[PDB]
Amino acid sequence: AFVHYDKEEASDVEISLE
Amino acid sequence: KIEEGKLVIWINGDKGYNGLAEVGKKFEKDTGIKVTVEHPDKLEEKFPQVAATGDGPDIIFWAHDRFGGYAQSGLLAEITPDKAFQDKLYPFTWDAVRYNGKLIAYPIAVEALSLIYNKDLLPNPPKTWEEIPALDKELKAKGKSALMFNLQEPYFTWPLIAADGGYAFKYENGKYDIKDVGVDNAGAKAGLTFLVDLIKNKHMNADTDYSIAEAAFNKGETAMTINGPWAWSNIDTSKVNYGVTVLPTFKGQPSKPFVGVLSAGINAASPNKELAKEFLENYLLTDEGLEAVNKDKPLGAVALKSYEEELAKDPRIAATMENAQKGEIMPNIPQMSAFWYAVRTAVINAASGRQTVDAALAAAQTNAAAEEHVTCVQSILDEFLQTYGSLIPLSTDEVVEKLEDIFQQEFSTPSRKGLVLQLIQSYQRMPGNAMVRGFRVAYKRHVLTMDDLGTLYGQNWLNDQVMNMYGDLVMDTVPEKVHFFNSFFYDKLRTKGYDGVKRWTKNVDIFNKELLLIPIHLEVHWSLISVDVRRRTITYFDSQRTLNRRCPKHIAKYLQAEAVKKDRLDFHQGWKGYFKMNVARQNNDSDSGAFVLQYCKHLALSQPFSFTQQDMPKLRRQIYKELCHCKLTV
Ligand SMILES: OC[C@H]1O[C@H](O[C@H]2[C@H](O)[C@@H](O)[C@@H](O[C@H]3[C@H](O)[C@@H](O)[C@@H](O[C@H]4[C@H](O)[C@@H](O)[C@@H](O)O[C@@H]4CO)O[C@@H]3CO)O[C@@H]2CO)[C@H](O)[C@@H](O)[C@@H]1O
Ligand code: NA
Repeated sequence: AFVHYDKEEASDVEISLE
Repeated sequence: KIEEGKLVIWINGDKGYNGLAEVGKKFEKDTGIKVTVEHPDKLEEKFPQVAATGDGPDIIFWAHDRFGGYAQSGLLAEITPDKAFQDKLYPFTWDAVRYNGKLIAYPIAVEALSLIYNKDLLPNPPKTWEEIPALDKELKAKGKSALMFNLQEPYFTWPLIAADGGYAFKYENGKYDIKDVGVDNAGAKAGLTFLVDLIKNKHMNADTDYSIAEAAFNKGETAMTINGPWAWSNIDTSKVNYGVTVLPTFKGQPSKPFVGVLSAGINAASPNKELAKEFLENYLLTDEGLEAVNKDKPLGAVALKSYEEELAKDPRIAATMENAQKGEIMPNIPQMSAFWYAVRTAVINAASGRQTVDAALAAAQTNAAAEEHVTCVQSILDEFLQTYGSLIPLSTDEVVEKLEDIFQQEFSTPSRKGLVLQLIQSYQRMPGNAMVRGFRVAYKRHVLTMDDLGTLYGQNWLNDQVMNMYGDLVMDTVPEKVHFFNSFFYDKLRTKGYDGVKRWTKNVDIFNKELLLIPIHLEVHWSLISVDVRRRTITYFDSQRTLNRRCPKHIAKYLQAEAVKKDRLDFHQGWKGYFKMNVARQNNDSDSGAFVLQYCKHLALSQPFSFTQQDMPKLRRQIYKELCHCKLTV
């Protein structure tokens, strides 16, 4: 499970811990 | 650095340092200023290395030949005495301390080797070198030897070399020609061959040093020796009744001893320059002060005319001056040091049988005339290899700046910086100058060899050992706020859950820390996890802007489990995951480990900082250096 991010978002990206 | 209000002096151990200390005590009784007198071994080599950085002594004592090298490097401050004071000393002593028109030290006294003999064994001592062998057969029969003297320093063996025409630098039309060197002409060959013949005839021992010879002569076990005025006091105390006489003549020509002028220079980084002026001019260079030093261990022919005229009536001083006139005064040019080194090796090897006379002098000939800048670059890169093990972390600008310091010339103009680069490249191309065999770095349990430091070169993949030690350095830089898990943690936690790492933190309560750093090594790519304990956030850093979704989930399960098993349930909840945005991003596939280490460093230190893929060659060098220092770069 990997995800590439094309651009640089403004603030950090919140992600799931569950 | 150098303390203000105190004078600190360096002078060699064979001089009257206790006698000088009496002079310093009077200085302290009349001015309240403590005066410390030290005699470090190898002080002449030390003074450059420390005076460059501001440390070192206020006053430096040595024969004048060294001071050229110091003035060349801006280490000596200019002497400014009255014309009245300058008249007090013999002019040709001020000559010895003048480098390119400036005065760089105060002259003190004049030194020359003479022949010291035991009057009772040898009432009439030989006038020529050539008759000594038979004399030694005559005395060895009686049970004792003919001659013994220091064969480990070339100052003692030089007069024989120079007798039949050996010399250091041709002195024609006012200047010294440093390309014209006389250490392998047939006169010098003649002198040294006679010497080594004495070694092969068992008339002298090749291992004799200063201490051995002094004990031999003062115990009455040998009838002759060669030394300067400083020796005389220790013979006054011995069994021996001795005289001081002209050195023997080799091939009908006088032995030419190199004549030194004991000189007191002043450190240019000294905050006490005026104090040293007062001490040298009005306490040391008086009849009284020179008397003190002379009584501990004699100075010889002092520069102060008034006291010299009172000492000159001494037959021993007269003998030393005779030998001085027949010799040649030492140069004071910076090449003199390189000359002395070259000869020391040549004599030692020739008498030890490891080299011929012709080959040892062949070596010394080339070294004494070697280009100064080339030998300096050689020394700089050799020291760098001893310190860091390789030239991987070497910056060309670094070498350029060191040379600018040493020779007080520019080196950054293109024509010159290019010559420095070419010299560096030639050094690198020689064998053995690539890396140090068995080079090691040891920080706590960690150990790095050159196989580990090598992964920082170019675009190599950093290995586990480098990463883990550098993490421990980051943690120990702020250890009450940071804890660092090594790379093996994650693979265990991923495979066997909390039970595979349940004993990881031995006694560490991670929940009293502010930041936990966890590298993530998958195949060849390095990532990073950053836990802000206070804000209860798990955050994933990837230099390729790719999230590993399962990694922070593993970390979160671990953190809750640790809060349970450590009775820290106030940290059990609230955790949120984040994928870090707005950090550096690699374009190749091979700098990932370095990105991660820099991330860690500037998370821990919390200082304004940015870097990029294009900063990686610099930072790789920096990481290498920090590792060898076992200290980060603030
Ligand atoms: O690595 C080899 C040795 O290196 C060091 O010795 C060096 C010195 O640093 C150099 O300066 C030079 O020494 C000269 C010296 O400059 C010169 O004055 C004269 O020394 C006399 C001196 O006039 C007198 O005052 C008294 O002290 O006796 C001295 C004789 O020993 O001659 C010196 C050379 O004989 O070269 C030497 C190398 O030969 C370092 O000191 C050593 O420990 C080291 O082994
Ligand atoms: Na002494």
